[PDB]
Amino acid sequence: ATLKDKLIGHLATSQEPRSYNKITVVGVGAVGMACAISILMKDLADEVALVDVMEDKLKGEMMDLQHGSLFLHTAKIVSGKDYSVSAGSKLVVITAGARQQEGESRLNLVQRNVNIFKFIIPNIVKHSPDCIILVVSNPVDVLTYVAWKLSGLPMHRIIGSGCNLDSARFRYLMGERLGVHSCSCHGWVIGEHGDSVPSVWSGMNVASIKLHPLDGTNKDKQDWKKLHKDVVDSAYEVIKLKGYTSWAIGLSVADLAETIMKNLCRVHPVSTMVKDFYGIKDNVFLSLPCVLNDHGISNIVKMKLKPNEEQQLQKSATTLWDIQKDLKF
Amino acid sequence: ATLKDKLIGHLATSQEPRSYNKITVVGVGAVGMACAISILMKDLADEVALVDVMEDKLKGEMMDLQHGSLFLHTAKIVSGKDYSVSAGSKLVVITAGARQQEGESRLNLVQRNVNIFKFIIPNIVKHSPDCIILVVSNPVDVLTYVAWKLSGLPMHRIIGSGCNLDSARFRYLMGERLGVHSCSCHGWVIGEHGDSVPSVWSGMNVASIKLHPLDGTNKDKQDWKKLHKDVVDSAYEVIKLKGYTSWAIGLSVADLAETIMKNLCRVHPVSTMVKDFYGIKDNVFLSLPCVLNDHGISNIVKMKLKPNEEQQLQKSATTLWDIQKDLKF
Amino acid sequence: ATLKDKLIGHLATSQEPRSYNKITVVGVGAVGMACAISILMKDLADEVALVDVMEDKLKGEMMDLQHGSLFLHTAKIVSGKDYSVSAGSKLVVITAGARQQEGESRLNLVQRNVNIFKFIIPNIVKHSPDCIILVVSNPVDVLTYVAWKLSGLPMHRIIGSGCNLDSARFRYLMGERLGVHSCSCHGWVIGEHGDSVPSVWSGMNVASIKLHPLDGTNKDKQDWKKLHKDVVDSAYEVIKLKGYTSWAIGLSVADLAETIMKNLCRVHPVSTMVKDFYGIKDNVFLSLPCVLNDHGISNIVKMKLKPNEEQQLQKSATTLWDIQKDLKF
Amino acid sequence: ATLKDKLIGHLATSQEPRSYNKITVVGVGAVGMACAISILMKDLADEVALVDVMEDKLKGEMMDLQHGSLFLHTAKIVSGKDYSVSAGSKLVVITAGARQQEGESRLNLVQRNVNIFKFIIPNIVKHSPDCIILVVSNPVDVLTYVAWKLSGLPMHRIIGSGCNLDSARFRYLMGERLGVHSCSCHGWVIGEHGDSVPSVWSGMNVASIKLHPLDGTNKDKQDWKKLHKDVVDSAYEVIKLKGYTSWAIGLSVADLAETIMKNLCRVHPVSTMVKDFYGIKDNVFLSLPCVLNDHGISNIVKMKLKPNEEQQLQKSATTLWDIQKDLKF
Repeated sequence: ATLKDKLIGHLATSQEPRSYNKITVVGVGAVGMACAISILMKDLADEVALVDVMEDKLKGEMMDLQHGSLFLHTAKIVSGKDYSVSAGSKLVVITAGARQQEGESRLNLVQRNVNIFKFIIPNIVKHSPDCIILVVSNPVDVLTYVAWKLSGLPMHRIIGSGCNLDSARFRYLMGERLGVHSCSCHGWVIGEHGDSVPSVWSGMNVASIKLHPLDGTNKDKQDWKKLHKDVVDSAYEVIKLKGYTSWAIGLSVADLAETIMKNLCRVHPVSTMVKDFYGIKDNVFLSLPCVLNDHGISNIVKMKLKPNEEQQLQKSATTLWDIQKDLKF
Repeated sequence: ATLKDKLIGHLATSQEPRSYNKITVVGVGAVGMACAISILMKDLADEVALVDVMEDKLKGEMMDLQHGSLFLHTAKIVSGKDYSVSAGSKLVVITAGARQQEGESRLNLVQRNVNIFKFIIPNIVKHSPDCIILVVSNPVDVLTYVAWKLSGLPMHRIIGSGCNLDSARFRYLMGERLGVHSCSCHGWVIGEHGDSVPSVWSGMNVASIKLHPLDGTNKDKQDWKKLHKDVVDSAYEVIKLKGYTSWAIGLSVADLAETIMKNLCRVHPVSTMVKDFYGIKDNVFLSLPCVLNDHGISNIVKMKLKPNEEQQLQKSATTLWDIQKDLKF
Repeated sequence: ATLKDKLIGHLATSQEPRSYNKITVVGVGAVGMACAISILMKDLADEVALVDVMEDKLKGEMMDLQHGSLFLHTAKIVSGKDYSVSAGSKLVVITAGARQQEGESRLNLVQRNVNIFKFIIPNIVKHSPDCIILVVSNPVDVLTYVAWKLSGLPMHRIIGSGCNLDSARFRYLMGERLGVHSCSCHGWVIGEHGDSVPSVWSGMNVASIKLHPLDGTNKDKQDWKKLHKDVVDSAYEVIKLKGYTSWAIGLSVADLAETIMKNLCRVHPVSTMVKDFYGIKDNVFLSLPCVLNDHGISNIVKMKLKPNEEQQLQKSATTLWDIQKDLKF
Repeated sequence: ATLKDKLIGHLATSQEPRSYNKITVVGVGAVGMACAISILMKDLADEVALVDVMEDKLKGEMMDLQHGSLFLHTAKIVSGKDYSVSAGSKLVVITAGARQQEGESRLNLVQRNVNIFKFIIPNIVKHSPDCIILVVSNPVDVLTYVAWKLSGLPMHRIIGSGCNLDSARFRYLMGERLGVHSCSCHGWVIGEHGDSVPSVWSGMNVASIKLHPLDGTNKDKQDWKKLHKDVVDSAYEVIKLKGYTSWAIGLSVADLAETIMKNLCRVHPVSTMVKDFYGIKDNVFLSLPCVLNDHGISNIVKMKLKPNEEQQLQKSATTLWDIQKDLKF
């Protein structure tokens, strides 16, 4: 004598409710909502759980998203302040962090994040024993290490956003300059995400044709080098203009989630453990071209760098290991 | 002796550059960026031009989006303060408006928008003679009329967001209550978008089964009516929580753009000219189920409303026509 | 000293290879290859295994498909004569059957299929303990029962193609006649798939508007009834013309696989156990609007049929139960 | 007093029906139906017209496809024996040809096709003044030239399937051998489609890493060369097995149609006019990496081939120009 009872019947047999391609997003900031609507519009997960400390914002973010249910293909969207809401995720994207202050040292900024992360990550793993973690949070190479360390996960289930977006930018900028789509242009920015990102000049090509062999070359002087500077700059440009970044980043991450979720074995410049790779001896994460599948990092693509390059590589590893003087102040 | 010249050759024959499924978005606010990334993730247009008065924000919004080029299928993204940037669009989405103030009258709020719109819309049509306009801006029924009036477009090329999102919400809320996806549940909120939205109780169904016939009925008393109140409420809920709305709205609009762009002849509850429909005698826009194709509104779905219902319909038309005392103060 | 060894390195940690959204197709005929390329183009499974007895055809079908790898998003395609190739599937689509001969009785045609199925289905379940089965094979209602019976699966994990495609056809034909897309038109053909399919005249509508109330009505005389006859006819038309059916069927099935795989709770007219539903007392499968999720049939949509209708319903159940005099000749 | 009249009303203003992203397929064989369902499942056109001489087969092919309307996003599917049905297409895919007989000379096989094509292509262009033509028909390089010649189209609006699928195969086979997805592996088969296809050993790479530099090299002896032989062989393998090819080819072509239709400027190894490119002096079509947009071939990617390679290139051009002794017998 309920509408529901009058209109929906039952087979004699049934099985407890279920989610198998669950994904969780931590942080409902600009990066987090951006990451979350790109996964949803991509139909990568049969469940998306949203987790932040900001009650109100979380709930409202959650609702905005549910109201659009009709337009999507993800059955269940949820949000929680509590981590148990994330219980049973395939993949976790972390986008929560502090942003670096007036007179803040990279050491002190990294410490602040360690103390937030101590509360996030341990709870993630306990609710999600079989998850893979994807760290977007900047500084990414150090926050990746931290996440690694705080969780207790096999190193292959710990991935850093790293240098994917930067490469996506480089490829864009080649493309504009060359007149071909960004996806026909191929170049790789690897190493330590940011100012200290190495641009593999010698891997740049179109159709299989090496720019380097054609332009007479190029690395040292006659405007092309520029292409790397506003890859890193044009990024501050954005902020100076809009007051934050979200869109390209979110998309970048759905790109990663599709590979992983669809078990593709697609090659991405992501932040990995590069220990005893290119003469690096300690526990440092930086970008290298990795194959990804559903269990995280399946393999590494061994570039053949110049010394010039691997030298630079090593200077990041040192500089990062140095910071790794963490656990308090 | 240019890399570009060394690497890209030419056929003897070629034809001036081209965009045919161009879409333009006005306003790079929360609604506008939301509308813009849903169209892009949907691959509805071979060009997206972004237009706002806020230089900085526009440029940076534009860039964020371009950097993600690799991840999309839209060849050209652009932004301009100038309207000529929008030159040649199939569809224009307007999301620019004033938000209603302390002690603001719906009359005075509508006037403020008339004076902004005087600068937007006339320029749109001159640059885009064959466009269709889609108004998202609230109050939508009145802003639709204004856009109609300011442009000089056939009435069928002027559409209002109207009551689509509200219906999408109603359908969601049925769904949660019934245990079926929002897309198997069917109900329609029509009329004047907002508090004065009519819920067609008698069209509600699942598989073809009318709830009304089953629940003994329902319209007047025993909790179901609720379903309409937090459809309109849960909307303020969102704002009170997040401080704005974007996500469900953007998705809502891509839903509309796909129909139009793909010439589908899909039925949507959108804001149209309802003049001499349901005994309405003047130049008022409200929601009715419309068929859409690439030329805007192809037809109207003639509901069979009760008087109770059409009465309510008429009270909006009156109330709106009343406001239509526009052009200044 | 292998290219592979020179170019691909390893993290110290890794985990055995994996497929989680595996789907298997039995039969590489017109229906089977059609079903198989629609799932692939839909990105519903991270593995598709193809199974037939015809070695050659299987292998070549398999290869055609792999060669297109670059164009898809399914990581692993395989084929086997052996059933162990299907080991670990979420969903199994069966499209293998005999086609009915000169002077063949529905009884004798159903028997022939029982003897083929004895070899297929038992092996499916042993390799795939947690699969759901989807029977496309005609006669579908009886072959569904057989599959049910031969496997030992909970009744909810046994689905019949049933009346989905027929409904899809009815909706098409309404649409052409009405001028609206087939997805805005809503009508339901249920019951026993084929000549004996009941068209729920009274659920037909557009936007929520019941044709029945508008056309003065219609069920008995003034050309509309036709709409049901060439729904069933236009189907023989096809064969008489092309020599088989594949395209609409395959698409129909991907529609079903998406619901199930994405856990949607979407309502489909599929062949289910209708025992003690509409006064049916025995173990007969026919179509009813079902909600589907990842565990097969989650619920039934209780239509409110007329006697005229449920009578017809009962005449199928009888006629089918009669055939169910199976196990040999 | 028509249901249609009782239920669908009108705005006072409207505009004649319309298709803007129209695509036409010639030939409803295995290649043609394969090409046609991949475009449809891809949502590349708001209209698909199907053209063959075989009445029955055409009609039935057409119907199969329409019945699935509900499952797609293309508004209008049509078929005609007459070419006016194709009136107004953006793109035309030709898949009609003769298949080469017992004791048939490539000269005589090419002549047979010239006489079929005389009836197809001239009519295409008259109904579709602004179309681009895409030839799938084998021998592709010669049939492309013929289509070029019979139509009177700018050379950039005449494209040959060429060497795309072959490259897609090579990439697959690298991938299986390397353990990375076919889309992270990059190699190019260019030149004259088939046995005489040149494999650019020196452009092969993963992430930007040249296999050639790593394997010590490879071109001449130690099993890798194989990779090219069963690229061309494994193709006969398929036929010997299945009795034809369709699937990988169709997908291949949707890949091309997406680029063109979405104006991407994506680089494809397609059959173009290579006249005075690599010391070729006459009117011969072969594969080169081309940028494509909506007007056909926008540019050519100038590889830097070895003589060994360009020599081979020239031997095709000669051999093809030789055949070009066409117009009768």
